[PDB]
Amino acid sequence: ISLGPQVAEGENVFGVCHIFASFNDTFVHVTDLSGKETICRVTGGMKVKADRDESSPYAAMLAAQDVAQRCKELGITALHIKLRATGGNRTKTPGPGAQSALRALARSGMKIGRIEDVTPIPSDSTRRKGGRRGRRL
RNA sequence: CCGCGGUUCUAUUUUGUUGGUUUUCGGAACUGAGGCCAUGAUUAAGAGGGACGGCCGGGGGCAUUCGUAUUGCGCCGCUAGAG
Ligand SMILES: [Mg+2]
Repeated sequence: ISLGPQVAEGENVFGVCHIFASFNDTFVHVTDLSGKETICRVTGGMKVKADRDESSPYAAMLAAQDVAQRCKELGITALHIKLRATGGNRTKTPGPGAQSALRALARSGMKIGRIEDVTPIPSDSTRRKGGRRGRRL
């Protein structure tokens, strides 16, 4: 009770932290083991007011700090990790904010379980956007 | 190839007293059974065709099945951002 479980000191409570780090944003999202219920979702957009640093490591660590204090306030100790890129037909590698957010989560008084990749990997995707001649910059 | 059976006509004769001439008279017409031919087919192209045996291949057509992804929808969660 009191915004927390009745777990003993010897046992730790396990959550699931989806880190959807794409380009131009970074989502850190803590849920239960099934993922049905969500505790807190913080993203770099609500921590930098520049519209350019949404995927910045400076904003990513701040977002991870907020979900860390919220998890500790809710009495959550151990936390699995599910790293996710944009996926689909689009880019399959995680954005810049993934490493800073993960480092912040470890150092801000949290425990780490298993790390897994939940990137959407198609067997063979649809027509990816851009044209056959690519994005001419 | 060689001989033997097997057909139709015809240059000439002088069986010079005319007549009839036998003129099979000479040869050329169609044919059946034989004998002999060492009897008669060059080989099978590092040419080809086809057959035969076990394979082999994202080769083709039809049918069937599977995969996550994308999009949308319907529920539940939490937040003011998302892109
Ligand atoms: Mg250029």
